[PDB]
Amino acid sequence: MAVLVIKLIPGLSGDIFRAAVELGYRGIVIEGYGAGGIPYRGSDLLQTIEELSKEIPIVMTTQAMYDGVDLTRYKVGRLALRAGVIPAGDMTKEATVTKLMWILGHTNNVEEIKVLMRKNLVGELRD
Amino acid sequence: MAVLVIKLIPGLSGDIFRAAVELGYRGIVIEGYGAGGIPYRGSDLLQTIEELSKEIPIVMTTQAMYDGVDLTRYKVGRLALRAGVIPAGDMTKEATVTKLMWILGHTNNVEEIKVLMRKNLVGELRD
Amino acid sequence: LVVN
Amino acid sequence: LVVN
Amino acid sequence: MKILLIGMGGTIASVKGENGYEASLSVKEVLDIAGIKDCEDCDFLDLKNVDSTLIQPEDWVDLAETLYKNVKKYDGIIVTHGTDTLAYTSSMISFMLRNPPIPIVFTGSMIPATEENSDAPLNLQTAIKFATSGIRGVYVAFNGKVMLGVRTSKVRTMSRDAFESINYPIIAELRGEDLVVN
Amino acid sequence: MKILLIGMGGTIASVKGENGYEASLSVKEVLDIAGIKDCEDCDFLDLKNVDSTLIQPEDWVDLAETLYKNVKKYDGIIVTHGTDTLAYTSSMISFMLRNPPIPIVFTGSMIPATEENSDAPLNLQTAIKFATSGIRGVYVAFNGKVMLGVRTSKVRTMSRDAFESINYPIIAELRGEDLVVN
Ligand SMILES: [Cl-]
Ligand SMILES: [Cl-]
Ligand SMILES: [Cl-]
Ligand SMILES: [Cl-]
Repeated sequence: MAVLVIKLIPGLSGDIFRAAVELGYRGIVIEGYGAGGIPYRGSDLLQTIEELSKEIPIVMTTQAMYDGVDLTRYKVGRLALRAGVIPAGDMTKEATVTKLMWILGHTNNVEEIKVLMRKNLVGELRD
Repeated sequence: MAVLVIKLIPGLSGDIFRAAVELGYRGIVIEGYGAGGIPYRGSDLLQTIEELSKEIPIVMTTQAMYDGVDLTRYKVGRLALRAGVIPAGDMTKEATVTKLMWILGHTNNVEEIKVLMRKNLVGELRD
Repeated sequence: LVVN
Repeated sequence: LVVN
Repeated sequence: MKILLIGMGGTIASVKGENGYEASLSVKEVLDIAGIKDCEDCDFLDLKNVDSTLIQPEDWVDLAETLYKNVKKYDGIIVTHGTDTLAYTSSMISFMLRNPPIPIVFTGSMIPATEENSDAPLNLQTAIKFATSGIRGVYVAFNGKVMLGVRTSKVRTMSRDAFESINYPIIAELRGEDLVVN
Repeated sequence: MKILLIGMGGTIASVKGENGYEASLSVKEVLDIAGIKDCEDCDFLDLKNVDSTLIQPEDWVDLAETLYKNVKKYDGIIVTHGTDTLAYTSSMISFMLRNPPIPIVFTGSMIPATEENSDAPLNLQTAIKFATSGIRGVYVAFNGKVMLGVRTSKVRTMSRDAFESINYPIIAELRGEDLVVN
């Protein structure tokens, strides 16, 4: 049920993500800068997410209002995908979070949540 | 130095805010729905923030792109102010967070941080 | 609902 | 910088 | 023909008193104060009367159940709601009710219907026209525009033009007395 | 007259190789590839060469120090940067350098200067014209528009029109060869 949405800012550590998981959060949304990607330069964030994305779904949206994410566009983005991050494609922020919450009401299988999040259920997503 | 930005979503608990503080975060930004306000109905969030805003600055912005916050506009907003929340007025999200980080580099006095956040330093804010 |  |  | 209006509260239904206490009107009272005269064969149901900032996930379950019980009895449904979490509610309901047989239209207003120059009559009139369109799905009507509910975001905190359709065409837009496709 | 260009890297300076490795060009190379011929009495300084997603607070301290050392030697300064954190960097620098005696203009591009139909030449040309305006402060130039650095947000992830000035008038906008106030 419980989702946590965190905005990516320069210097953000993985420590709050680990605290979230320990608290029993069942999903995390990370609102990134643009097309997507997780910092690894002088940051333990990518390493942390790579570790946690096997345990719970970690979804990436963007702070920008329009055009959505594409983790294939840039190198940092591709790294996030390899780390196990679930892109939100062109979904609104509200649809992304409510969709995740809805899915979490049905399953806890990360790979299953992953395929659901990438599937256009009701018109929220271009898949 | 360390700021955490959390987006307000329905059902968000105060437990992550307490975990943040325990981790040593020196400031928190809560991105609210509209003009501002913290849920108290079937939520421990207002109670939690009322408790924590004496320890660290807790700033409120809005998820909406334009017009900024005004905690005086609605009852839930006024409650947030009484609880000790610092409004971000019409500042961008980027200015809000970098301003807070910059201030935190100089002081840790919450009441001092409070007056700085509400003061137009370089053109970021209508005060 | 419940408020405290 | 440093990357690991 | 046959339309149900469900109240959730919000600014649209707000009245202000002598002191700092606000109170909420019932959905029928809202519509009557808004001056909507064209809404006969309209039923009214009050589900909640809260500021939408206070909306919790339990409320979506209640709304979804009420919607499910009424989709077959009405030709269209309108839900009046606070603007703060309108797009959250409209999004979650879209996931809960995957194949609605009727238009379900979320609306509200930035200025209470009881105030001068309210946006309430425009939004209610927009919602009512769309509710009779025969276009199945979950939508949001605001400032003369109808948007897919799961593609809507609040974009302004202090304007009548509070929402936008994000990465998706506007469904319809009121021009004169006509909703014009896109 | 006398302008310094400081490179931070970003898409603007990107070149792509035979495999999935990208590499970054120096700021002078960017400007040369962009076809800017009007920039003599321009100095070039490469500070970082990173994708802006990787920007960390330490980088702002470095930039601020470099800016502080050069504000008195130049009439204007331009910083080329990735778009992802451009508005963060431009905002923090605004707080660190409260009274800059010259225009300091942040810019970049969504399409690398080495690619076809890049936005780089427009943005560099916009930045250069503003850098000579004599208007003191920290600004962002993008898609022909100059915005207060502390009032700028990235708004699109996949368009040349990537930024907006938020709750504040655009400083100037390129029309023909002229920057027109607002
Ligand atoms: Cl929890
Ligand atoms: Cl930390
Ligand atoms: Cl029916
Ligand atoms: Cl000078």
